Amino acid sequence: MSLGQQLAPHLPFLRRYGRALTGSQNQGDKYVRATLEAIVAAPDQFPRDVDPRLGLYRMFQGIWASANADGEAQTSQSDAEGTEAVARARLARMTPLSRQALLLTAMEGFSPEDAAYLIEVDTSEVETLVTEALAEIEKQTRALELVPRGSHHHHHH
Amino acid sequence: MLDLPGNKDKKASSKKSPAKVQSKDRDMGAALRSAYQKTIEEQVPDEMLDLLNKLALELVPR
Repeated sequence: MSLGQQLAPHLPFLRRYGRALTGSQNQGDKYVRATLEAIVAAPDQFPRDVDPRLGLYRMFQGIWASANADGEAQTSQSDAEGTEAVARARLARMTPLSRQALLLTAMEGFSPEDAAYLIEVDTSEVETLVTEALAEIEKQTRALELVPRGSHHHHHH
Repeated sequence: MLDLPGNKDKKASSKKSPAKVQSKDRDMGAALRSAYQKTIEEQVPDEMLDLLNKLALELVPR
């Protein structure tokens, strides 16, 4: 009965990761409310028959992708020290989209086919995005140190 | 001169199988999930569904 019975049980899911996709509570609150107002005139653009959560994420990222495409937004950030800054202070070098593929295949168990529809790529591209994501994880998990060295010489100096 | 069938094949089984999601991304998936599960162990707004109280839940007396 009505959209509310398919909106309310997934309403906070837009902040469940929006809190780390813009790094501001003022941006996260206005994105979810702007996502709904963008459907008050086009409720046919917000289906849920595919999955009860795949439609929620498509409309929320639509407002976010329109914001950084006009300067109304910038790169993400944090305001904590152990629940969102942990996902920044250890991954400050992962590309702006492999981090979305990570929360889409290590936190939701969804297939790579609908995960590819959630970032508008092919199924095989999501497989590559998660392969590079887990490679940067196993390599350091906190980037505590670095060593680009590995060779030397003694006949030119 | 004619011919006839005598064999067949398939490419499906109308069935499904289990999986695993803790041996492909290790405990790192549960680390991120737990940090944001806390984000769901709390209340939710309702002003967004109040935007529907003007197109899918209106009412008038008499």
